[PDB]
Amino acid sequence: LMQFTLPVRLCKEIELFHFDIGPFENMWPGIFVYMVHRSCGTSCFELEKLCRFIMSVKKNYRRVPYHNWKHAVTVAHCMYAILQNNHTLFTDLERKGLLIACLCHDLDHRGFSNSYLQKFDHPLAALYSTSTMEQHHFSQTVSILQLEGHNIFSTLSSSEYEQVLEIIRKAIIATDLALYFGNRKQLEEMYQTGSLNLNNQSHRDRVIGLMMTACDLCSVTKLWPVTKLTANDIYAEFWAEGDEMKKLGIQPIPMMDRDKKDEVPQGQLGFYNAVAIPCYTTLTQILPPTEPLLKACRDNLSQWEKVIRGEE
Ligand SMILES: CN1NCC(C(=O)N2CCC2)=C1C(=O)NCCc1nc(-c2ccccc2)nn1C
Ligand SMILES: [Mg+2]
Ligand SMILES: [Zn+2]
Repeated sequence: LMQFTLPVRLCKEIELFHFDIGPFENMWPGIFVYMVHRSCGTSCFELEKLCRFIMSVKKNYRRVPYHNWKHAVTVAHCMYAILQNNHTLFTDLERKGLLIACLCHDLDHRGFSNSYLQKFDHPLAALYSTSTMEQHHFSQTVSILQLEGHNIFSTLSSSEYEQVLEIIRKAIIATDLALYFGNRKQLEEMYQTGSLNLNNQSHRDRVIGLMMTACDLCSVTKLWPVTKLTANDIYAEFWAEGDEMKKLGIQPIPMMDRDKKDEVPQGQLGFYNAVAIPCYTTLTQILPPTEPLLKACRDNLSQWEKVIRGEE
């Protein structure tokens, strides 16, 4: 009979797509449990097992500027908002799996791209030739699920358990942005030719994949000061990777070169036009109640255009 309850401002604003989880790290576990209880049920998980899983998940995120515990909870919250605005579209197992997938999707991230691991010749690049970090994040999720007292799915049948772990594997792999372009083109063609079918499992997979991209990129759907300050954390990682590329004797791409800071605003416009806007446009076509994400992304594109015009 033990609910989590949040203060009034958080209780109202957590329901909105643009919610920022705030700088009080100690409230993030409670925020997550709150979201599971409302999006899944107070019966989905044994509270003591869920609490122990969340805290081991936190321990296995590193102290990097962007790909950290705050990012994990932020991406889970965007998924909560999508699930709560599309009540009847998702199965019981999907509601269970997807918040967990989001919390776990960047486990043990080091702040480097798949490219850098391949050029450094990191051991993970030999074990997983494509989607290198994302296969590692899924591997870290299964490890934590198998620690004593951490199996939050213990009440599922053997076949349901296999199905949830397959939802999580696919959802985590889909956060490889290299895979996003092709997934979105197929979804665009399917929706427009009217072949899109939510009883087709391979179609559900693609739609859940696009949801993962949308949640993963959700800093672009926040209030402008959140968007702008999150971008600083993103580039702090990229520029450290650029420095490490120069240490291997390789000129990084400009996105990762701190000498080319001046070009960030134009790089943001390219990213909004080539990745974010098309992501939230297709998502809105498939799931109309996600429209607020697209509207917020377009507002932030317009703020980056003001930056370029020297209006800020
Ligand atoms: C907001 N965001 N969410 C996620 C995300 C992203 O890529 N993730 C991969 C791991 C996180 C971004 C983001 O900002 N990406 C950079 C966009 C960009 N900057 C530049 C650039 C900058 C300066 C000089 C020259 C080029 N080019 N481009 C294309
Ligand atoms: Mg990732
Ligand atoms: Zn991520």
